[PDB]
Amino acid sequence: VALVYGQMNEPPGARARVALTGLTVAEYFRDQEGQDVLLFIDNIFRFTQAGSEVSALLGRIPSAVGYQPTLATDMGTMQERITTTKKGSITSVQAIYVPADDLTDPAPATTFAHLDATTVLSRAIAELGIYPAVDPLDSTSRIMDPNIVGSEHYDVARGVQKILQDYKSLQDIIAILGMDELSEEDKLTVSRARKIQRFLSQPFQVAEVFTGHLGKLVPLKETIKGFQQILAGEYDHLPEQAFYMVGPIEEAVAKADKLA
Amino acid sequence: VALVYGQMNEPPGARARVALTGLTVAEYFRDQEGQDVLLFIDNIFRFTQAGSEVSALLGRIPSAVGYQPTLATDMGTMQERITTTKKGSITSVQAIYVPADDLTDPAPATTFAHLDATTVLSRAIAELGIYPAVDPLDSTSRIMDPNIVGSEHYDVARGVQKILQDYKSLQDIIAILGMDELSEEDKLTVSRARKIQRFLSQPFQVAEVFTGHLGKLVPLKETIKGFQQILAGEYDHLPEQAFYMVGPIEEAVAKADKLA
Amino acid sequence: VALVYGQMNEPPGARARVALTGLTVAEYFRDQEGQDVLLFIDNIFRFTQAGSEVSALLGRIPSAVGYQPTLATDMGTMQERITTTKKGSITSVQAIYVPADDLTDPAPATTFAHLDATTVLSRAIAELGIYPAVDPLDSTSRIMDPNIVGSEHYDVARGVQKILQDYKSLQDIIAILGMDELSEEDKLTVSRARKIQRFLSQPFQVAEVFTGHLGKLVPLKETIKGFQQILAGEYDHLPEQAFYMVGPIEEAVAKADKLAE
Amino acid sequence: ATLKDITRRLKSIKNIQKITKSMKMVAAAKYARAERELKPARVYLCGAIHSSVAKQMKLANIIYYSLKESTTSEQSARMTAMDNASKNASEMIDKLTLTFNRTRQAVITKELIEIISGAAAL
Amino acid sequence: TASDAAPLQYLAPYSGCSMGEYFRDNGKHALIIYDDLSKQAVAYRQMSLLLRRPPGREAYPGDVFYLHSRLLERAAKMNDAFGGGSLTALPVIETQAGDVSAYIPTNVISITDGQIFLETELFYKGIRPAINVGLSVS
Amino acid sequence: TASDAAPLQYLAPYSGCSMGEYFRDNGKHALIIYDDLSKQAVAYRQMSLLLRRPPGREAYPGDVFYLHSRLLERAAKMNDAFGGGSLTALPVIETQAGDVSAYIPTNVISITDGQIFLETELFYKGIRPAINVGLSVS
Amino acid sequence: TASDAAPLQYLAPYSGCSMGEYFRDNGKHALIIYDDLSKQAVAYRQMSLLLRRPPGREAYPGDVFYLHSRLLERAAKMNDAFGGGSLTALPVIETQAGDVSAYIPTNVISITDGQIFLETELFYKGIRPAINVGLSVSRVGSAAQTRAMKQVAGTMKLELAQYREVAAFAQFGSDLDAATQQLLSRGVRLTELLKQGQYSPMAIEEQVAVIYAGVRGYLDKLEPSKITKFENAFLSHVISQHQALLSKIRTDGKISEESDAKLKEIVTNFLAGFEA
Repeated sequence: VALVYGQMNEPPGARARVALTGLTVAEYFRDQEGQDVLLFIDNIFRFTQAGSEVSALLGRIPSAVGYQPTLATDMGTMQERITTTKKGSITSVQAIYVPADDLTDPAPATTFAHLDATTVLSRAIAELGIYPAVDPLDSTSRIMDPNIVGSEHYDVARGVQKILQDYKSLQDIIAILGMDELSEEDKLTVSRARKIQRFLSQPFQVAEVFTGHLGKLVPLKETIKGFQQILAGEYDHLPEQAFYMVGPIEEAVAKADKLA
Repeated sequence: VALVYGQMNEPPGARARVALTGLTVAEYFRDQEGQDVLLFIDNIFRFTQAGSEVSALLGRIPSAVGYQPTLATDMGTMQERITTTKKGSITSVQAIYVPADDLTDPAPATTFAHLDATTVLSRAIAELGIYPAVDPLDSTSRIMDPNIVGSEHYDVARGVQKILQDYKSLQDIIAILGMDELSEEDKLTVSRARKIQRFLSQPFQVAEVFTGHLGKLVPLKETIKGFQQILAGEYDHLPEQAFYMVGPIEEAVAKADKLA
Repeated sequence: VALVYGQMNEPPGARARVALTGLTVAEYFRDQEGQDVLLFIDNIFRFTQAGSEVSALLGRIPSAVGYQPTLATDMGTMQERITTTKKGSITSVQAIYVPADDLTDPAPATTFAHLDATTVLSRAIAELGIYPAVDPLDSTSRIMDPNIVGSEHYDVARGVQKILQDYKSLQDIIAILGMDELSEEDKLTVSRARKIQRFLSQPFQVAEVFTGHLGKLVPLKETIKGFQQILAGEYDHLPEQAFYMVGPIEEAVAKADKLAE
Repeated sequence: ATLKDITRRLKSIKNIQKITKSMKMVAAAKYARAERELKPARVYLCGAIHSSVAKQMKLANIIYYSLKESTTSEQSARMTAMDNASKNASEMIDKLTLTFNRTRQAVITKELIEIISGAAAL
Repeated sequence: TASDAAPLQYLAPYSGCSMGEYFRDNGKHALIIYDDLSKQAVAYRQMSLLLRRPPGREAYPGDVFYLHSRLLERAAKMNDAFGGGSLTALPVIETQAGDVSAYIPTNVISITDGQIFLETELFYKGIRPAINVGLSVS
Repeated sequence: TASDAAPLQYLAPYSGCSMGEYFRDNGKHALIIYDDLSKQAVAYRQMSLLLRRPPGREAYPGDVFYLHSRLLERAAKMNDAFGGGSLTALPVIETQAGDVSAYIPTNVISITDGQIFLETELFYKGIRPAINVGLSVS
Repeated sequence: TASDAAPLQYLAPYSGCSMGEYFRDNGKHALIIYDDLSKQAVAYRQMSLLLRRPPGREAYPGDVFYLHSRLLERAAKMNDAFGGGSLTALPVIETQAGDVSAYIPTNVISITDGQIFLETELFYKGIRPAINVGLSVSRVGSAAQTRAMKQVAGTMKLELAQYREVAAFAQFGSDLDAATQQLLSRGVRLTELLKQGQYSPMAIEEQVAVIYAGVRGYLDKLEPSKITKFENAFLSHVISQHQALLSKIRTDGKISEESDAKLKEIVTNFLAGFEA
């Protein structure tokens, strides 16, 4: 990683440009060495704000909500340099701050014009111990189209979510009226869902110096199969905790063994 | 009929003056021939908008909402020629486009004071399927005087408004909890109000292609009457749907049979 | 009493200065005589509106809400003279207008910091016929300290405020969902609150032309006690109306009988 | 509409929605108990309950019957009813929030336009 | 009226006031209705912006309060030393969406000796006059 | 696109329209798709605020309705004496939170000859095209 | 103050910052309170507009964010290589009608490591200090708590978050299960333990002793109305009689299994005493 910094004490113009500087660097590992670089802009809102400060200083009339008249171009001239050219591609993970919790606020609204996916980190999920604490129902992607990820991928994914949704429904019932008017059917959606929820968690190699556990980098193929089978009913006999913090389904099997 | 046009494709100045032009034509028949004129304008809001388009160019500090500081006087010296006099009569019907649906907008807001009768159309009502989408508690007429329409008319009129006003206040509660908790008495206003609301709608020849029904023209006494009875509880047995999209009350009874 | 006047029929200029003249007269008795002064200003907002009225003609870019950019400092160099010193004492009572009823308006908003006690009046309370229309949950005093007024004074006050707050929160809800489902524990606070809400009104001696009631002045102990008892459940039997427009708690008891028929 | 007005309703419809939601979980509970106790007895804001009987209104062995039944039906009724009440309160909390943010935004632009308008006339 | 120049509409109230003071200053009694002070403010706003005076709150001159205070202070009761005559004023102001807290509405409510607030809700409901007891004062 | 100067984004629809007009003008039939008029509107507003024109509702300049009426008036069906040709415009407008009352959406609804409103609810619930059959019109 | 020219009100926070830097740099620790950053922003806005610089939202100059960031960044923890000295800053921002998103409140929130949110509703409801525990934050977190505190802070934080989920139900809880009915009880007692009078800051050892009391469940059968009285007297007692246990807790920095047992008895006998 190369780190580029635009600290909060820097004047508008500096916090304004540092995301371009970082961009410059990344474009090299693509236009000069044709790799697949990763660009991280933390956070995309302070980019826009820096834009407004600069704008105001240049005495230009602000537009709706006080932002810059050039909000959309200031953003476009930067966002657009982030793509897959014939030489390689830059992929950007942008930390978003939504003002006033207003998703139609000009800053945020403009920004979504460019996003192809959202990764929603959730404190609730974390509380399940589940990590990465990504929310499987709130996180989204433009490319989750069978015409793009292929029917299999697309169906598994849509399978995982529905089950996760259904279970969500039952969640209310379980706690109140108690876990049993539950059908041979309603008891399976839960079981699997709970297995799934866990199978969606995973050990990171970045946290090895700490979790005393070995990191896993599951492959896409392994991912779709994994969930495919749980949906399928291939491991309904396996127990929940067999799936907590593992990589490929094979590990779910072996953990079960060590868990008698 | 004489036709004058300065449409949506003209530069601002043309739109700013065609009203004056149609207006002049009408003034000739009124004063030079003591004729009884009919003057239709669609849309007089456009004249004011046109004014706002050139106003900055004339170099004026804008007034509220970016409109020209001369908005009222411009409406005034123009609106004041659209009038009946001792020489001739001008019945004028003017369509007034309300921007963003905001009736507090300087344009429409400043126009109320020039009319004798106003028909305020509502998106909310239209969306319920009631056409014409007239707001019954927001339309008025300086003729709604017992000494002009007769007390029979004056009492049905105020009768209908009172019940719709009453229904209107119950709506907040109806909205979270529905009708269950409502008083037997309150539920009767609600029934009657919903039947009066439907009986206010009607098929226009001009809108036959959309209502799917034959246009109707109801004679005043038929209106005064049909509304009396409804008020008077003479149809508390019929279903609401019987009243929707009909002319005279007699057709509402029939529709009820057909609904069986 | 000396009087100084620069009313609403005056040009902005006069209005931007009378307070100064008034305040100047008062500072004399404070310093040159060393006396205990009582300063009444009605209404200090006018000093600030005066300034905003000429501001544009002074060639200034407007700050927010139309105010002049020097509002706070203009207010500061003035408010800082209206004060008690070691030489003399000033007890200033300033009326403060609230434009559009919005307490966040730059003017009313900027003045809170200059006060040791604030009485916030509300059209929502007034509208109910409760005079004086003070808002019990938006009024404050720097001496509302157990170390200064005592714990009986303090526990009652806070006791009265908790219940009015408790009732404020329920208001919007029993509005729709009604009152049956409420716990007898909670329909008693609705009771007591509604009675306190009334016991807080009072017929002023300067508003008989308004209330049609003889003005009552209640002594601090008659107040503390009256509320203490309502809070204690000692009048859950009398009707709310008995507590409306009365002085001391005994008048609420008498009024109950008179109402008893 | 006033942000302060909208924040009152929102403040309160948010509560009504949680109350209402809580009342259903209760209504479901009692109704669980009831469908069981009901079993045996036949071998012998509550929806439109009290009214349905009220309109059409104008021993022991059977007293416990009409009772043991009229409670399953009631706890059934309150349940669904409060289920839709929060369903309604939710459509509103989502509806009012949008009115709140349109206004919130609108108020800020309106002010700035006023300032800019005055600055520009000097 | 509506087609009269802004400055006529603006002046109109002061003009009419002066005709009422004649009676007030001569031990006679006068009553003046300013119908309405809303349209005058607009006229003032227009006249004023066209003079290039920087717009203020809501686009009106920073002195619209003053515009009406100056006028309505003139309605008054003179002592016997001055004829005992008087001038009573009934100014009209138009609210929008029954919002009386509005800046202009309160500007004028803070000058007069009370208000009569009429609500459309009450009016439709049958309560005519639509006087709102609670919000009106003298 | 997103990276071209606002003036080019602003211009784009007029150019495409002229190209569609050749066909309309020669007894032929063209179809023009403006995607989206939402973003053209913000491009034009950026231009207008930078030129310093008074910002109005939503900071949009007073003539944004005309930015659109002029454009969409050009779609049209000529008669035989003029070729019988035609131009059909399917302009796109992006609403925020299904709010079809906003300034821009309303503007555009008051220009075209019907709308096709797609609903997010419908879309997730699996109804696609997410058309709202009661609200939409022709 | 109020009558001092704008520029002095503007400067004040920097000139106070420098003063605190002398300590920071010299291996010493310094605390700085800016009361308020709202008024200084106003002072700055006033000069900006009078010098005719361009006005942005709320009439604030484009460099108002930079005025505070360059101020609040001068606070920091140095490295031993530099003296290990520090500068902590407690900046105050006055919101309006709780609009934490207004301009200046947005900047400063965005610059600092956490916020202590106070609320009127809470204040008048009896929670004083009015800290809204759900929205308050400390990016630094436990990296700054003592092991003693953590030993307790941690479960308290958690039952509270849990109460906050159910709290609203209380007032209409016509029939809640004893599971959640439990969290409402822990909820109101833990909340009463967070209450506090002014001018009487406590020693970390006194805070954990009291927190332990409700967190462990000892005040669960006690009346909400009495927790304030309990703590007061309970704490008076151990500050009197038990200064050796507190000295332990203090020293050992945590609650040993022993001192744990000693506290159990101290509270179970005091409580008994208490409800006699």
